[PDB]
Amino acid sequence: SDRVLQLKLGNSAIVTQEAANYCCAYGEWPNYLPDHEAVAIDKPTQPETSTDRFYTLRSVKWESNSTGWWWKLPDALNNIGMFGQNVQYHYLYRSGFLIHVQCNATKFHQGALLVVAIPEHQRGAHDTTTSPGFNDIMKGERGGTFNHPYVLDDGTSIACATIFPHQWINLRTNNSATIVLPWMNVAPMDFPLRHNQWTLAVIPVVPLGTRTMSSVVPITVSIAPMCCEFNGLRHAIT
Amino acid sequence: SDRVLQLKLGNSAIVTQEAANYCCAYGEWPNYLPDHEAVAIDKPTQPETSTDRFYTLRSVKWESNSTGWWWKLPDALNNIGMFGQNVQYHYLYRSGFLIHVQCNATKFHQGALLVVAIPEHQRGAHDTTTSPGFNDIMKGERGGTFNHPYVLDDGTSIACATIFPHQWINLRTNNSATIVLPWMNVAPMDFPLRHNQWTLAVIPVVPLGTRTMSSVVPITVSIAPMCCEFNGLRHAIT
Amino acid sequence: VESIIKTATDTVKSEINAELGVVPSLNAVETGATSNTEPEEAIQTRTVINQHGVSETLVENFLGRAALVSKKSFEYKNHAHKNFFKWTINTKSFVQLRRKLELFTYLRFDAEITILTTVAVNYMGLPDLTLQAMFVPTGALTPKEQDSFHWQSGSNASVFFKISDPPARMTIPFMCINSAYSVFYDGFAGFEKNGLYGITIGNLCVRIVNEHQPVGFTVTVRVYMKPKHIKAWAPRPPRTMPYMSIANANYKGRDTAPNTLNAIIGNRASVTTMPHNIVT
Amino acid sequence: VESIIKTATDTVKSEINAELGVVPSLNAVETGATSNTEPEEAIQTRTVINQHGVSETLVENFLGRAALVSKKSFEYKNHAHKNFFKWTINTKSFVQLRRKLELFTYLRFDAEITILTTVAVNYMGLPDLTLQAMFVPTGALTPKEQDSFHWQSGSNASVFFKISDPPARMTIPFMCINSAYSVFYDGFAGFEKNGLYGITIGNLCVRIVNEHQPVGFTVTVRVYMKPKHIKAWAPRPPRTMPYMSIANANYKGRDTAPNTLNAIIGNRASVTTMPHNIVT
Amino acid sequence: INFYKDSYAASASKQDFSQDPSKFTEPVVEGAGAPVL
Amino acid sequence: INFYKDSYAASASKQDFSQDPSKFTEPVVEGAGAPVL
Amino acid sequence: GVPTYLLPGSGQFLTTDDHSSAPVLPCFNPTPEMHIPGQIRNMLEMIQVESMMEINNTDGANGMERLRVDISVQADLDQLLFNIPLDIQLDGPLRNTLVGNISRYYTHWSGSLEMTFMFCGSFMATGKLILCYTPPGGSCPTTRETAMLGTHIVWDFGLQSSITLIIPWISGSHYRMFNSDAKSTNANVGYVTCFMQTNLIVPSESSDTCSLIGFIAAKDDFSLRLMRDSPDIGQSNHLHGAEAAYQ
Amino acid sequence: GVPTYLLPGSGQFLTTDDHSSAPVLPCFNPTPEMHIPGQIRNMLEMIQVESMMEINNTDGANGMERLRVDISVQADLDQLLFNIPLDIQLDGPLRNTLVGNISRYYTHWSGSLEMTFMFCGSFMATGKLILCYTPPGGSCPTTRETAMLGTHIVWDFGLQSSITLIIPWISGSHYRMFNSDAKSTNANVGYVTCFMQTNLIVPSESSDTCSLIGFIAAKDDFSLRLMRDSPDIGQSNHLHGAEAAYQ
Amino acid sequence: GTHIVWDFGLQSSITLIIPWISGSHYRMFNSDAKSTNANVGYVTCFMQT
Ligand SMILES: Cc1cc(CCCOc2c(C)cc(-c3noc(C(F)(F)F)n3)cc2C)on1
Ligand SMILES: Cc1cc(CCCOc2c(C)cc(-c3noc(C(F)(F)F)n3)cc2C)on1
Repeated sequence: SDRVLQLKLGNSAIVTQEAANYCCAYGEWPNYLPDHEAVAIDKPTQPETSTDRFYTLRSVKWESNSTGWWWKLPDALNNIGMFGQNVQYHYLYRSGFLIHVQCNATKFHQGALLVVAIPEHQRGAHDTTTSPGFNDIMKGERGGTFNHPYVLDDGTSIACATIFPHQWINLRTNNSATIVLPWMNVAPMDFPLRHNQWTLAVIPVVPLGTRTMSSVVPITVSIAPMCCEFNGLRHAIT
Repeated sequence: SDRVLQLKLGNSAIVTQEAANYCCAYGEWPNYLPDHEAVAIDKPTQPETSTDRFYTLRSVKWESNSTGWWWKLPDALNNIGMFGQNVQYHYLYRSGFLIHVQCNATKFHQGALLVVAIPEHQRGAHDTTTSPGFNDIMKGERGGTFNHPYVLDDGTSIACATIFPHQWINLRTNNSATIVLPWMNVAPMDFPLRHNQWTLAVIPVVPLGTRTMSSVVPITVSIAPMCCEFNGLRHAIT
Repeated sequence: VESIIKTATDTVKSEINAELGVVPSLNAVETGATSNTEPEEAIQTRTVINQHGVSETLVENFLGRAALVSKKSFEYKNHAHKNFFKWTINTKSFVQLRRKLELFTYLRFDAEITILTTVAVNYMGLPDLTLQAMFVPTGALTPKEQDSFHWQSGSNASVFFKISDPPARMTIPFMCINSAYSVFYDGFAGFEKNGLYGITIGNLCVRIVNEHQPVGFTVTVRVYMKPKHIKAWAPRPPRTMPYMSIANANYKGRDTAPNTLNAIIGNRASVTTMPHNIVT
Repeated sequence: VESIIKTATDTVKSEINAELGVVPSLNAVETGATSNTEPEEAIQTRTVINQHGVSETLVENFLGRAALVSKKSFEYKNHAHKNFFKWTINTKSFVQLRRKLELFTYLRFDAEITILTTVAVNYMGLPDLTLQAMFVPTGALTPKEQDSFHWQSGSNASVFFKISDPPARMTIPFMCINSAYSVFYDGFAGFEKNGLYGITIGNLCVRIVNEHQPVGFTVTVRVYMKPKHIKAWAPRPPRTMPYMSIANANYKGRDTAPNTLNAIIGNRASVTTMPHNIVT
Repeated sequence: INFYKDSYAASASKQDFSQDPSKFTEPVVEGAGAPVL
Repeated sequence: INFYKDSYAASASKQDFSQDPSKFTEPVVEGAGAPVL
Repeated sequence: GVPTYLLPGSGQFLTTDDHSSAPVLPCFNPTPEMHIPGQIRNMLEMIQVESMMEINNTDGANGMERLRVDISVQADLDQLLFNIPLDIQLDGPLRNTLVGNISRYYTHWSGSLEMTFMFCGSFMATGKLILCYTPPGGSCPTTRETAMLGTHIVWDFGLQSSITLIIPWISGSHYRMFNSDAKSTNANVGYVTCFMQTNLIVPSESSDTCSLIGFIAAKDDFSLRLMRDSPDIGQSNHLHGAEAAYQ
Repeated sequence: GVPTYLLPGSGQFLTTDDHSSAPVLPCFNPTPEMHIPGQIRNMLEMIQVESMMEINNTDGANGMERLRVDISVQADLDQLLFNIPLDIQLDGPLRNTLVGNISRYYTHWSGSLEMTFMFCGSFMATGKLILCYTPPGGSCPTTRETAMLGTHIVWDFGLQSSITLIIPWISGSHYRMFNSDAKSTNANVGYVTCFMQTNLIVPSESSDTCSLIGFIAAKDDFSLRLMRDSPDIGQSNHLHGAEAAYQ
Repeated sequence: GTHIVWDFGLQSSITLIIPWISGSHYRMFNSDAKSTNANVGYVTCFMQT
């Protein structure tokens, strides 16, 4: 009964019949900014349903030699729907996220994906002293891929990545992962266009394999901002 | 009435009609490991009667020019009966010991043996800087002999050895010595194959003498482990 | 959930188990939760009153150690680094401290700074010089010369110390503009795209106040930092690849294992090979 | 049995004795017990209120003295022991301390460490150098050079002191993995037979932080240890034969008495010869 | 204690013995030996 | 007393005046001037 | 005035001392505290989270291939699949783990460890394995008959994907030590070996070679003592930009 | 601040001082105490245990032969068997004993000593001896008529194998001193001599030469003061391996 | 096995108890000495000294 789950936010809903319970990052849950923690004094806008809903990004194809994928939040959504609009029209934003990564195959398929939400995932470049550039970091909806997943592209290690909020999608066990992320920052709000609180990484620790009929096995990411708040209204930085 | 004594453990018993009371090392008595002193968390095995019984080692012949004998515990018993089996199959052991050294002669014989249980008797080699080797230390049931009993083969002195739990076997007085040894270590348990808590030393401070019919005068050692406990079960290190 | 832990948890004696529908040793890693199998459920245990303390692993203590954050040596002589230096403060120059700090995402702490000075002749004896360490916050003007007006330090905090005195020392309060320092920053410094990715405290300016002597000396200043009143958040995977720059997490890896980009752990003949097997 | 003793026991006056079946002066050494004959039973005594204190023989005091455990002198100069040394800690190098510690089988105590430094020119004056003593526990990496990264001491405990300051000092807690230190170990260090018999704390690494001077100096570091908060178990026969190695109890004895393997006490003409007989 | 006027100048705070491992070890919503699935 | 936070840093403990010589002098089980045998 | 005298240790700088010191910025008001998710107060909290063991640390295995152990349908019985060196001090499969990395900042440890293995083969794949923990003393067992005599768990692949092998704290001394001598009696923890209890059986359309991922973590009865610098990080030269900080 | 001034003695390092000092490892948790047999709290406990006197410290006696005094069936009466120099400071039969060794770590002593002799001849052997303690003042007595005038005990060989001679504390001063001058009035303790009270009589099949073992110990009225380094141990060079500790 | 160490002395005699150690309630006087329902075991005597 913890293998079945339905998520409903705004005008969107998702169900899964092969879940693995679900993770609440650091045991927290999203919430609006309380008066005793607030800084920006202008009255904020709380769009609710028009922004707190599931947004599904373009899928990626899980291949035998895939290294892994990543999407940075809120960058990945900064140009999608009303969430993107508010982000472009406001200097400050704040929100949690409900992440649902989905991937199904066959009972003859095997593979295991580590689905981890990394706070402040500051990437590193490989074999050079030059820091990563803007285009190396800001991929938007498309997201990026890992060059050296073994060290999470930052000189550390995927082996210890489990220290971060995560779940796995082990094909023989489940077909989706769900992670609820609360606001994660040292400030009550932030400027959405130049800083990413979380990075969603989906890495195939165990490659996709099977001896049955070969078919395209996609991986799809659906993300729903939660308890969105926006301050510092101005024109849009499209 | 303190010249007569019977010791009974498990299926073994010993009596002596010429004892000299008996020594309880440091006034202590063997006991099982209490919960508030325990370290190894696995449930231990307490064999009781199959291990807590008297084991008699091969005798030695007391000669006019003998220098003394020694047996290290638990090494001396690590290959005898069920005690030895448990020791070979477990990583950790713990136990006290009831030592009974016996030697009788004639009312025309004279001789005095110092029977002392030395804790942590770390041997030293003579006239060399090289530390004693494995075979110099691990003699098993046979035990070893002193090269320079005068200094207890460790650069100290037999004269002050009485500081350790002991008794004497003075032929005109008694024919046996009994010493009860409690667990002696800085740890609640230990690995039986590479460390000896006690060393039983029997040294003839006063040589054997007589003018009557000459006959072989043996010295026999019987040792009974007490309150045995074993932890860390695995295969046998035979 | 939350509770006060002063010692390692005790162990309770456990009995034989043969219960249907109860499989404590089975788990599901996919949930993201760590195995919750207790020793008492995996094997038969005895009762153990564990008195092992857990103080040394308190974050306050783990990070509560003075570590070298800066080391600079220069020539003290007649320059006809001119008898003083300016250091743009950062905590990414020395790997020992850096790696520990980077075990966390966010850190809030006051910083105890200790300054150690040594001198060597370029022998007639060692001079007991007086130095001035001035904290020049972001936006303030940094000294242009050994004797420029900046050193009158009317508002900046300065500390004057002699080489013969014990190392200088003072506490820098937690001074971030946020509730905690960002050990890692997945963002850019400016509103334009040409900005710097990742990762300002200011400049520590140190000079010898004494005028130059007839001969030259080499003076080395070592600065140590010890965080205290610490609060930490979101532990992270430890650094494995050698560091390359103080400005980023760029990596390359050692030339040969261990810690090569290709293999963090050194190789063994096979998965059935026991490296330091006991040959009794 | 157990009781609080603050002064030597008093003596009670005793009268004449002629009791049958009562022979206090007779004993049986074979029992292993020491004679329990009281002075009052051996001769006629008077009453004596003995006020002699017994404080100086308290174990805490007997062992509570700072003793030299390490002494190392090296050359402080341009090496083109390179201005630093690594000492594998042990308490068996100096006989005075060693013998006292070896009067016991087990010892539990915190250790107060004091470091004394002196220097000599190889005359233009003595430099007031700064040194760093770093405690490198078992398994940690030891410095390879006078200025290697190891010295940034991010977690190891280091103490920086000047030659002009009072000796450096700190307390090392009782740090055994057991309830007490094993002054003697009748066992081997490893699971294999080739292991070392008998008898790890770590390494004390000391360097001069100052760069080398134009001339050379000899620097000597003396380390002293004073145990405190002491608990001792199982007294032992004192060492008589001179020590040979720090790694074992090997013995050889002096060439001639006293303390020769053949005779610990020097000889006298005969058992009826009084050595320092008073010739009035 | 602390003789300076600013509280941040005080010595270390080594008394925070509270902890909640579960936020890292069991961040799952639905909480023995019963099948976790 | 002790101004350091760790109790092991304290000065010496010279007040343990209890003792039981008998554990070394009379380690015999069966306890005047009567024959010890 | 008050008569005083300086004690040895006066004027020294002990990196581990603990005293108050002059505040550089008097009357400074630190930023108000805010609640932030994931606060950690004791490093023990961190090492209780299981992380991946690099069990396949062999030549030919690159990157993540080193994190998974591949097992295939056997032709013989009671086959040994792999063993795990329990070296935390000496480089080994356990070194680069949360528990391993953090423990290496200390010298003494005590407590039970736990190894969890997740089977990542296809759903149609079945099998039973036996994971054994062998307390120290002898050579690492090479046959199931021998391994089977130690602490173990028989694992049946099924809906619950993972099994846990508790490595109970079984030591003579209260603590073990991270000795540079792997065969030391105060350091060696023993061995972990894995054998087929039965065999890995899969149908024609399933891969006949499957991977296992092993994780390890400390339990709450764990304790670490005597902090030291980790041997896992070093520096030979200045890092790029380190010197430019003075320019 | 507080006005102060440094006193003479400031900055010095007295090996016998007693102060607290900075803890190297903050928050370190020492291993829990466990009960261990044989705890000793005062060195006086140790010297109360009797140990063997090397009475036969003569040329020709090697090793343990020096620990036993051989007495044989006499042909004459009132024969002197042996005497014992009571030198604890000057090398003598009492020096290498528990009481002797430990006392030599001090300079002043006070209290009664006790000498116990155990007869180790055959059971069929009989005899009576007289052990005399002679307070200082003159020459060591050489005849029983003279020795007999001091503190003594007449010993009858029998079932109880051992006899005890109490050397009562008889001194003018509260303490005696371990002077390098054996004839000093503050050091000399007197003499102990042993004569045949009757004779050693044995039958044909018993050895006609028997040994005695002498032990000595302090009573509970003993006290030691003014600690010093023992003259019983020295060093001329580095011990083997001492220098290799730096390699 | 089950044993007693005997020291010759004033008490002239020693007793060795052969405790009833059997699987079955009773043993049998089988004409087959090696029968599992008949064989009682052995008694041996050695010099201790
Ligand atoms: C990220 C991050 C940022 C920090 C703050 C480090 C602060 O340390 C500096 C500061 C602000 C001041 C001095 C300093 N040195 O001397 C003086 C004085 F002159 F004010 F005393 N201040 C030294 C360092 C390293 O820690 N982590
Ligand atoms: C057996 C046995 C073991 C011991 C422990 C001796 C501990 O002494 C060492 C230690 C651990 C540390 C230092 C030390 N010196 O300096 C430092 C500092 F740098 F940490 F301060 N530590 C010196 C010695 C001799 O005592 N008996």
